[PDB]
Amino acid sequence: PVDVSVSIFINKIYGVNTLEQTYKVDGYIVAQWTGKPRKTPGDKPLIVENTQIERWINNGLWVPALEFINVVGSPDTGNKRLMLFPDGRVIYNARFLGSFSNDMDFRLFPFDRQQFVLELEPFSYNNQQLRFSDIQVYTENIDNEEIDEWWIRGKASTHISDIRYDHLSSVQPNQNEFSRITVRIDAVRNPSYYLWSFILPLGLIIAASWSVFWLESFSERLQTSFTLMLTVVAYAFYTSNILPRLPYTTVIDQMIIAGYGSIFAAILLIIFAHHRQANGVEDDLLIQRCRLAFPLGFLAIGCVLVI
Amino acid sequence: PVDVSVSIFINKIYGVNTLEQTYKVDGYIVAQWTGKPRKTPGDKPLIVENTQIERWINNGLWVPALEFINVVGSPDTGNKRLMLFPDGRVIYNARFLGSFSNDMDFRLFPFDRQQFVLELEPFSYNNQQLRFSDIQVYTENIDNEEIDEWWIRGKASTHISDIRYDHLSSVQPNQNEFSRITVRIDAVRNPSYYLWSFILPLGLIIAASWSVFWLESFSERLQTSFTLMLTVVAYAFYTSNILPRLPYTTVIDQMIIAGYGSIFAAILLIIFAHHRQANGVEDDLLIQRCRLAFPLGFLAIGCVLVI
Amino acid sequence: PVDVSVSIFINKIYGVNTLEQTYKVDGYIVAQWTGKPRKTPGDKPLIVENTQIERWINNGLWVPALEFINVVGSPDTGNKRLMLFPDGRVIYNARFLGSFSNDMDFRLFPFDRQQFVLELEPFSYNNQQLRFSDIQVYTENIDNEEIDEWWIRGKASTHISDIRYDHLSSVQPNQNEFSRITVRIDAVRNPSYYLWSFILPLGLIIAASWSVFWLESFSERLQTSFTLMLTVVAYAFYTSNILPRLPYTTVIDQMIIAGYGSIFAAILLIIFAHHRQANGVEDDLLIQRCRLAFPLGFLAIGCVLVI
Amino acid sequence: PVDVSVSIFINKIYGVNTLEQTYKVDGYIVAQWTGKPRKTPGDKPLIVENTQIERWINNGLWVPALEFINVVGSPDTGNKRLMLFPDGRVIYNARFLGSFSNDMDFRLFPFDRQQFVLELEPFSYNNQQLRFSDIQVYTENIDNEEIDEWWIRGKASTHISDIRYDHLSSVQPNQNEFSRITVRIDAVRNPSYYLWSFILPLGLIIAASWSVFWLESFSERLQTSFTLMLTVVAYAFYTSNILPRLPYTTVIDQMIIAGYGSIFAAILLIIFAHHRQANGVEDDLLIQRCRLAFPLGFLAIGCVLVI
Amino acid sequence: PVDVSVSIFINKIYGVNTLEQTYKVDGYIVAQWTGKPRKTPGDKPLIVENTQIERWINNGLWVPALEFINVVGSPDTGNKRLMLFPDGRVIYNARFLGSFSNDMDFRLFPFDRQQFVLELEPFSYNNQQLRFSDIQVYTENIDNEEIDEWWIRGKASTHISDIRYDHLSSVQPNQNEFSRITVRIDAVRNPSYYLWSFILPLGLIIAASWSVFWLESFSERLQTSFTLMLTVVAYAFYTSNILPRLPYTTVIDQMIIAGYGSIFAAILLIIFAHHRQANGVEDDLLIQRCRLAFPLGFLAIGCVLVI
Ligand SMILES: CCCCCCCC/C=C/CCCCCCCC(=O)O[C@H](COC(=O)CCCCCCCCCCCCCCC)COP(=O)(O)OC[C@@H](O)CO
Ligand SMILES: CCCCCCCC/C=C/CCCCCCCC(=O)O[C@H](COC(=O)CCCCCCCCCCCCCCC)COP(=O)(O)OC[C@@H](O)CO
Ligand SMILES: CCCCCCCC/C=C/CCCCCCCC(=O)O[C@H](COC(=O)CCCCCCCCCCCCCCC)COP(=O)(O)OC[C@@H](O)CO
Ligand SMILES: CCCCCCCC/C=C/CCCCCCCC(=O)O[C@H](COC(=O)CCCCCCCCCCCCCCC)COP(=O)(O)OC[C@@H](O)CO
Ligand SMILES: CCCCCCCC/C=C/CCCCCCCC(=O)O[C@H](COC(=O)CCCCCCCCCCCCCCC)COP(=O)(O)OC[C@@H](O)CO
Repeated sequence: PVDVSVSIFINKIYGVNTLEQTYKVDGYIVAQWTGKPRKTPGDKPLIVENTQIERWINNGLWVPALEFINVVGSPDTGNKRLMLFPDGRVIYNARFLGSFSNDMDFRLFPFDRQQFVLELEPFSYNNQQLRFSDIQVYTENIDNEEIDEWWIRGKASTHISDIRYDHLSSVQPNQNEFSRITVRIDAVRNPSYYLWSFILPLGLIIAASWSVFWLESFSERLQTSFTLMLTVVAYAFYTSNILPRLPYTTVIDQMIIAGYGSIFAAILLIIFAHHRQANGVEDDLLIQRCRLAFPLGFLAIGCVLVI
Repeated sequence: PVDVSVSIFINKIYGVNTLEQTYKVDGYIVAQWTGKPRKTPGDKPLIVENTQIERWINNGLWVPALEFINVVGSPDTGNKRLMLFPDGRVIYNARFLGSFSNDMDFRLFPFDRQQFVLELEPFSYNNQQLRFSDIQVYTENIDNEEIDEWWIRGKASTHISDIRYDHLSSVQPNQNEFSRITVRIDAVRNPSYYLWSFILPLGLIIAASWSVFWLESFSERLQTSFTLMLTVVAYAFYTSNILPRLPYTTVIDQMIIAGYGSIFAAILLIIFAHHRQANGVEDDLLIQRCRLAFPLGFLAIGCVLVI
Repeated sequence: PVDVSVSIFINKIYGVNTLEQTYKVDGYIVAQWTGKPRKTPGDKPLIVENTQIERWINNGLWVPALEFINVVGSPDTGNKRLMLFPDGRVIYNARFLGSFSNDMDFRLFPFDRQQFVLELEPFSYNNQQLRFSDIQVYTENIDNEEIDEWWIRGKASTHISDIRYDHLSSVQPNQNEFSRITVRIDAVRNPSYYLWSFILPLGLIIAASWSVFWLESFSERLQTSFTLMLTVVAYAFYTSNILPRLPYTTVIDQMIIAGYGSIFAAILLIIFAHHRQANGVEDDLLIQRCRLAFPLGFLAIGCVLVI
Repeated sequence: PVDVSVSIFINKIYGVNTLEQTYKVDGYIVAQWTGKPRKTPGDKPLIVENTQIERWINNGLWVPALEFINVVGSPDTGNKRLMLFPDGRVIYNARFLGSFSNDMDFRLFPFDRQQFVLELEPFSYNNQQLRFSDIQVYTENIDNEEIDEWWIRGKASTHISDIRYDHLSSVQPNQNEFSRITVRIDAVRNPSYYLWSFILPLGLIIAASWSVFWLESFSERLQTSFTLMLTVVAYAFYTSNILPRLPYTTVIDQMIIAGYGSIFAAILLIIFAHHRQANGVEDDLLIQRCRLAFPLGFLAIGCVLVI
Repeated sequence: PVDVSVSIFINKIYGVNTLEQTYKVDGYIVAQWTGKPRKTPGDKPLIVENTQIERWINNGLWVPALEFINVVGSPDTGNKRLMLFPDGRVIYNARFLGSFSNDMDFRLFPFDRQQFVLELEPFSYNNQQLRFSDIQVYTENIDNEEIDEWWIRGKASTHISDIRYDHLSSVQPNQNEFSRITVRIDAVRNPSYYLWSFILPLGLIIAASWSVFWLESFSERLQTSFTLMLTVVAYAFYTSNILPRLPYTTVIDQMIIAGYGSIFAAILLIIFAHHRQANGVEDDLLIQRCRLAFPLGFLAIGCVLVI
């Protein structure tokens, strides 16, 4: 098996689209192997640019096709270059733009922590014909940066493994195992914009919802409660386009559902207070003094939603 | 007829867009047949990569064109590979990305159950010239997964049939029947996000709409009813972009229309109560005690909308 | 002139985008003519697949280029095939996806009735060099179906005509007339979703707007009228993205403008009733008994907006 | 210099996107020049279709490349054709689809008046090597039509000029002047949809805002004013997506800002009336009789915003 | 090293998309170097158009590939041209459309000031094989213009530097340094549309929020405060799509958060005034005379948010 030595240079990560869990990676890939010696013009390496490589592949040069496994579409290959040396070794350099995809887990949404994965694999040659020796990843352009809201933490992890395929088992009986390269980059979401735009106003709205019990008139309490319900419905719409649509419940989601529960609890409490009159002559003191109990225990419910 | 043996490997299903009823499938297809024996370099199979196959087709190699019938556009074919054996058999491997389309029936919308269909067919050769022997489908990467809200249930069904075409009947009189492969995957929608985001708030709003009859003042009842109508109109907008636009009525749709009916029924009931005065001195007791009847029977109406 | 015999097979119509009045047609086109006899391998017809046809056109085969006149962009030609017979006749089969455009008249918008038109024409050869003999259209896959909200009614009309061009009159003096094929399919919009989503709620809102005159307090009437105006403004936004923007007035549009007129008429009537006091001691009876006149005549206005 | 005689045929103008000030033009271009005489098959002109022209350019035929200067992207060239005559003259016909751009001035927005410009220029040859003799424009398909809201008024103006370039001055010292063709089409916006959808409701809302002074209770006046402010905010959102975002102020914009000013003026006037009590015993007569002054002078302000 | 002399002509800058911080640049690039002398037809320079250059590169002409480093995608290269002179020098002219990206800092958002950067670099040749002599930038078409809201101030800065690469250090040990060209254009945002559309209405809403203390009834103050909170929530939605989502706080953002704080402060102040009764018989004078203190100090807070 011929030993290819990959080197990936990440130029920028951008376009992190949490709705579909894709992200666009731009960069360069440099593969390098050693073949039979050849005669080049002079004693110097020869550079073959894009759309000329095909004239060399037709004449019989061995250039393998490396593909990105987790790409959504096909990578927008820009320029490509092939450097041939007189001593025998070949270097294939190419520029890629891709929309890669990874399994993101938005369980802790504003305080999220994901990782961006590049998976690279030969398309045709198993590990008895092509083996990856090593990979370096030069992620120096995005070492400690803030792309839009993602801090790129630490270095980039690399790994070389062997993936066994089964749809090729009938056509390649006992040799259907392919060498694979994985590159992982840890990114932490910046929670500031959500903190001052989606959590502080919801906290103020929920506290104001608690503040309806200071009224001494029942009808005004009902109309006020419905106005607050309308405002919470406005935030129900206003948070819909932020993140995709998942079985479980995020942090902003808990605040929205807690706001709905607070509005409904206040409405039912004032209805029950209006119905609390046994003979219609008794007034209410203890159930309208929930201005200390209804907030505080609610905060404990918030603790249950946090931990 | 030459016997082709297809094998499809589904890599991921994603981008399930219910508005247009398309879905994107990414994967590999491996066709395989047997031709005349040939002399290859050594005693080993020969691999011909992408953009080299054309040099072999020009010289006279028989490679059929398989097409996907239910595709919206053209499949984004990435790499492709052709393995030729000395014993005679040929293997064509290719990678596809496609936006396929199927007839979806959103009658039970949050609790939906659809299936994703791949239909594959030769473009030029009828079943007297090309016949599909079998198909295996290796859907192991998405066996029991949750792509975004779709559980992929069970294995993948496969079928081989013969489709007879009529626009080719004048050009191919008695042989216009094409062999076809169908692949079906059963998927069940995950109803959780709609359950806690589109059904619980509508239930609370409808119950609060029932709660307007506890007021003892007519004008406040009217103004409260109009505020509730405004909130239900907000959810009328808020549910518009979820699913496409169909003649029949889904589950969230029934809740919205039931909310409109509840608001209008309450308005007409309080107007009729205000008009119920025969001489202007009589008050109302029985028609304002609908706080047990107006909810409960409405729930029975909900049963009619469920079953 | 050589006699081409076209046959079009419509596979599906979808993506009917009323904002730009385009629609996507997917299908196959089969042209067929007769040339000089030739020697094929054996006594059997010869099939030339895509990207091989060019080797036959370079050697001198006559294949005309048929274009779609009313296409927005260029048709996404998928596979194409060329069948050559020993007796002499040639058959060109191709698969197209196109975004076609037609002049749509949304005067009766929910109860609309449009037709989808395909116009096909040789690009280079006038009717002294290429003449269309006939066209069959095999629209059997969409014969009586419901694509999203369009019932496809009846069969597909076909027509063959001659279109005379003037920009080619200086370069082709007396022969600048091109044979053309037109295919028309009649489609009727399904009005159900608009009926239960855009007309019933507007009717309820307008009737509730009529219901403000039962109040006996002037200030509450004004505040109620402004709340109803806010709701009608919400539907003014909610109907904006449904259909494009036209000089005339559709059916939902009339309901929106009628709602605005009802709100303003009620406001002016209650202002005039408050000003109706000649000396400030007289009350109002007849002008507040418009609860029978203000609805009913409004319905007559609706008749004027219908017929 | 060789004399090219261009002839442009506009097929349709559509997709007029005022946000980016682009518009899509579809049509045909027919260039024509005279070269050396040649021998064609027979005594008849020879037609060379698309993807065959390259075989003639490789052998040495002179075909110039005409480009569109003001295009956003690259023109979607469909079919192209080359007619060669035995007497010597060559005719190049091509079909284009382009997204052209022009400097639009939306100062009078619903009653707008723009013009659509096509600029055509040789890419390589200056006017000492290629000169445009004349241009005809056959805009007969869109002569007096209504595309969506644009009336195409009159004929199409044409012009031939010489544009001098400076980045080519170092590489072409005294000959860097290129012949250019300009085509201008005058279009007038159809103001009807904005008239009945964005000006009549704003007029009704502003007049209703004037109508708050008829109330005799201060708190109800304040709450009514805030409800009207909420409605005007709804139209502030509802008008945002219509036209792009410009330093100056359009007609609908003036109505929105005037509505804000009316709400704030009414609020400040009722606050000042409540504070107008010198000793707390005096009531207000003259400042609450602004029901004739506050509308009328406002209309004069509208005149200032019109002229 | 061969000395290339680049000259860039910016035709238009448009599509400045602040959400992703890209901008589209359209223009021409003219590279020029000197090679060995050659024999051309006549004594005149020879022009080689697009799709003909490849026939010259195959025969052995040295044309380097210049790439744009900061491009999002691949530049839409339109026409390209190659002028070869008998004295020996070669001129490569090309037309580009690109979506370039730069690091934008929206700290002072309506009064912003960014710069647009073009970075150009050879793809294959280091500065021992290709060196940039100089660059001129002819930005005369956008010298002092207003594209949509960006004034292009002054001339265009140019710079030539050497960038050292590390992923090429293992394949090119001591020569991995590439010559680079940078072009910077200073642009200032036009703040007018935000001034009259996003700051004046927020100022009026905040001042009206201050105006709630003139009421003498507690329940009406609460309901009024909640209505104002609903309006501020409407502007919270209405400002979301203007600029991307950043850790820090812009100018409109400060106004929105200040509005929320004003609503909550007024609610807490009126609750504390209602609770201020020591025995329930005392009224409030000083804490309701904050109509001079609550605005004025708030303005000082605004100063803290400005400076
Ligand atoms: C003082 C009185 C208080 C008034 C009460 C006010 C009302 C307040 C809200 C109450 C309901 C609480 C619902 C909150 C939902 C909490 C959210 C939640 O449960 O999380 C997910 C389920 O979500 C969901 O099904 C959403 C469930 C919501 C559906 C509501 C059903 C509850 C019954 C309600 C009937 C009416 C009330 C009856 C009272 C008499 C589980 O994700 P899981 O980790 O498994 O990963 C998924 C896996 O697929 C990952 O691959
Ligand atoms: C106490 C008093 C109560 C107050 C009443 C409050 C008001 C409450 C709403 C009432 C109307 C109910 C409408 C609900 C509509 C239910 C939805 C429905 O019917 O389903 C679809 C029809 O939808 C539709 O046409 C929608 C129909 C709605 C149009 C409204 C017409 C009803 C008349 C209304 C005139 C005014 C009232 C008059 C009262 C005096 C049938 O799909 P189908 O399976 O065939 O597959 C289609 C096929 O093409 C698949 O290929
Ligand atoms: C009890 C008192 C009642 C209160 C009144 C309440 C208010 C209620 C609304 C009233 C205005 C009615 C406007 C309704 C507009 C009806 C819609 C309409 O007229 O249709 C189109 C014109 O639209 C339009 O210009 C829209 C016109 C609306 C502009 C408003 C101008 C009317 C004057 C208003 C000044 C203020 C009132 C003054 C009262 C003192 C004609 O398309 P047409 O077939 O030609 O094909 C086009 C061709 O280009 C196809 O190629
Ligand atoms: C009875 C009391 C009445 C209450 C008052 C109610 C409030 C009512 C509104 C008032 C403000 C009026 C603003 C209306 C703005 C009018 C719109 C306008 O002026 O047009 C553009 C400027 O826009 C703009 O800067 C918008 C300017 C608006 C910014 C507001 C500043 C005014 C000060 C406000 C401070 C608070 C008030 C203080 C009162 C004590 C000029 O384009 P120009 O042709 O140059 O081409 C551009 C070139 O770049 C083309 O290439
Ligand atoms: C009379 C009584 C008055 C009532 C009070 C009314 C309420 C009014 C609002 C108050 C909170 C103020 C928050 C305003 C936030 C100001 C905005 C701000 O601080 O700027 C950014 C932080 O944003 C942010 O974290 C947003 C922070 C907001 C989160 C809120 C936490 C504050 C605690 C609140 C708990 C409840 C109150 C408790 C009172 C008892 C810093 O960017 P920085 O330059 O570093 O570059 C980033 C780097 O990554 C660039 O690469």
